[PDB]
Amino acid sequence: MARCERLRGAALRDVLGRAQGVLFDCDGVLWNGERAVPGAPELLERLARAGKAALFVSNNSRRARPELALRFARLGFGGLRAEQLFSSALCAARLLRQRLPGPPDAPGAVFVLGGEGLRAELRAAGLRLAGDPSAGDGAAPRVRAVLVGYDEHFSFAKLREACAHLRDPECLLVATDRDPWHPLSDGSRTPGTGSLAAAVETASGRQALVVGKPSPYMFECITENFSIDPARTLMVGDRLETDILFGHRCGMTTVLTLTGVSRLEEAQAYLAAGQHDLVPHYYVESIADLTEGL
Amino acid sequence: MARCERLRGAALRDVLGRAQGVLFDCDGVLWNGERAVPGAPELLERLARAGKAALFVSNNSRRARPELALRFARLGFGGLRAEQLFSSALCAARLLRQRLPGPPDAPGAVFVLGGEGLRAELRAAGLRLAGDPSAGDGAAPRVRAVLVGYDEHFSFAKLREACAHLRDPECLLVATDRDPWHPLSDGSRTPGTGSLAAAVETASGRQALVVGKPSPYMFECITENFSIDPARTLMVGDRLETDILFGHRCGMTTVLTLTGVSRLEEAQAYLAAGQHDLVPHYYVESIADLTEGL
Ligand SMILES: O=c1cc(-c2ccccc2)oc2c(O)c(O)ccc12
Ligand SMILES: O=c1cc(-c2ccccc2)oc2c(O)c(O)ccc12
Ligand SMILES: [Mg+2]
Ligand SMILES: [Mg+2]
Repeated sequence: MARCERLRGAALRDVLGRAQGVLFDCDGVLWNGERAVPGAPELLERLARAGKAALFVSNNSRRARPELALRFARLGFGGLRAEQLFSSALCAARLLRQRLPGPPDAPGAVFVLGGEGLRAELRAAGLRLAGDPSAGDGAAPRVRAVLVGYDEHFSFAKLREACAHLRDPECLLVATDRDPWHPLSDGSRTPGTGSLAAAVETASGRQALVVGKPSPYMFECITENFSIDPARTLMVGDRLETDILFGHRCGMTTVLTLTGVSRLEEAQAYLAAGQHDLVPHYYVESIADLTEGL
Repeated sequence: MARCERLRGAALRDVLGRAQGVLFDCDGVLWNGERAVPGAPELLERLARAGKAALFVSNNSRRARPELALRFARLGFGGLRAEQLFSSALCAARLLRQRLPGPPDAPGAVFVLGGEGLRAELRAAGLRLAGDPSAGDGAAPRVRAVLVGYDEHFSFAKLREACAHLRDPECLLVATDRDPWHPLSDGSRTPGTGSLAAAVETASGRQALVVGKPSPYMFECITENFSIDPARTLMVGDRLETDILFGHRCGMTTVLTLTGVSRLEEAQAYLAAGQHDLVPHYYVESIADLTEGL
């Protein structure tokens, strides 16, 4: 079982050599804020030269895929295809397209708590949004899902409206992710989707369907058009309760990097408590430590 | 132990006869919205004639005591003294006065998520509020508590500011109550303080000190200036997880009335699960059924 081993030396060469690809979390792993982790671009160049696949998975719903791709480029991660990038905004849009209730001749609408990147992904997946213009008649389409994402304009009034839609038990409640908070450059924090979802769940008495990590649905989304054997995929993340748990639920070897949210002492406390699904198989100080294994 | 018995007949006469007073929840018990429960004013008149004390305890922080007293009068509950009325706004103000950290020569301020009734109670207890004017110097007083109450103007920005104050581990986190939602006249619901507290707790990683029912602190607040033996006090409420649990924690005989939030079938499900602290000793269809026991 996972034992939180510092990955180095021959073990590092063997782990990377057997892996067919690496699935990276983004925030706290490749970068912090607008600062790339030193050595991270060089790791990705060496992985490619070694013929290993690289895929990326983020619970951040700020950027639709085109704006996410440009961010990778800007921070030194060249040569990437947009098809390698998976965010909770993209995967939430796809899940709603796959699962929205209602008849095909009278499609429903999604009431969205979230920002313009998230809304852009929803529309690109064909979803109609509550508040969008009504047809000439004026009869607004029925709301058949509430989607909670990172919403800098969250308000009591929006929370109460979500509850009104959720009075219909057939209306879905979906959340992009459950991350509770995110660190800012000065050591402060900003509230995360999980804090807003907690309010929506508590007021409505409903449990949300979570799209993002640690839900295995995110691995379904990533693998819809790319064949990756989870038994041959390394999952690299900074957050025990999202990235590492995700990896265990999907059957991947997990690596905690220490440049982000979770601390080594937390992983060790989970191991001492026997909570092995929150323990990484391996850790590194930063992902630059992986390059030597190639 | 509590067995959820319908209270009637000789048992009703004995239970009321042995009681020295009755502690009533307000919303869902005395009234629904702006409609008084039929017979409820007459019960309170008969209790007084019988020499039994009546006290009132609400988690609603909309009304400071003067506006709460006028509401009782308007709905037919005459002859009451404001000193009989205890809301989570009043008791939160008193708790903050008793527990606010900081030196006596440089008192702190309270960052409040809540409305004007709540703020009025805080000021009447001597508390200074974040955002109040600064002294001539301009140096704003340090925020030493965050208070979450029912906040119709809750926003992501206010949530993020609360988190900034809570970065100081000595800054208290207090909530007026944890009620998750409240029913409206048309069967919709409005979010409750517990939904907002859930967001604040989740984003900050803190657990709130809850003032209102089911916290026993509310019974400390009620009894500060009135001597009531809990062993001789009947607790009458409509909400299992707040009023009935409160009664059990304080050692009172509990009565569920069915004119409000909780349903008889819920109480029976808790009893079948052995969760006796959420089971009322007795129930009535409405508190008008108690009058015959006098
Ligand atoms: O999902 C989001 C996550 C974050 C985030 C902020 C700091 C560190 C890590 C993640 O910021 C966002 C944001 O600024 C938006 O406008 C919209 C969405 C998000
Ligand atoms: O604490 C409060 C509880 C409620 C409430 C609403 C419906 C049924 C029962 C309780 O409404 C409030 C309100 O409208 C305010 O403006 C301020 C505070 C509250
Ligand atoms: Mg991360
Ligand atoms: Mg009540």
